[PDB]
Amino acid sequence: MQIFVKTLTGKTITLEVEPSDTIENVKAKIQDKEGIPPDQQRLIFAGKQLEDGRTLSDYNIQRESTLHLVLRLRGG
Amino acid sequence: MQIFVKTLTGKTITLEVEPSDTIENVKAKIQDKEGIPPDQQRLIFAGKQLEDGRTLSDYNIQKESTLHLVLRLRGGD
Amino acid sequence: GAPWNCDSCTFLNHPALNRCEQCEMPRYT
Ligand SMILES: [Zn+2]
Repeated sequence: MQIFVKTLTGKTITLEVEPSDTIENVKAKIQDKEGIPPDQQRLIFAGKQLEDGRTLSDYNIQRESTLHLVLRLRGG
Repeated sequence: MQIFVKTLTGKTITLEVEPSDTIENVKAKIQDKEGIPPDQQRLIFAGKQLEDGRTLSDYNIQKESTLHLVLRLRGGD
Repeated sequence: GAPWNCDSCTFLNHPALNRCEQCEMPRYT
């Protein structure tokens, strides 16, 4: 399915995903498109920060959903 | 473990805490470092107020996480 | 008042905060 990822600068990234994809898998797909390391990414959906380890299905993220990408400093 | 607290002034302080330190101990460290009595502290992380009787791990607070200090109340238990 | 969603990133913020915890945008404009 397709989902959309919006940056804070108003660009939309289109991603091809499956419900069983982990949040880490999604961050890797964003890295492919944007060059941003997963460790510098926060994804927000429906008010919640998406946790590494969980899947899209864990957050009831369906086809055509928009996630929001917020950058972070890499944690040490 | 280092965590950050955004203080009332807008400065940020670093705390050295146990990975599952109690919220009460964290407030005690904030009192010592910043001077705010624990009763007057309200700590926010991930949109949630941190409760006494819980630990950092209850909130998935990890190294270099940032907590936000706000005046209690008017929440405010 | 009520927990509030940030206009930019949707993060559901605590009512005691005036700026978004994630992206630092003010609550209102
Ligand atoms: Zn935001």
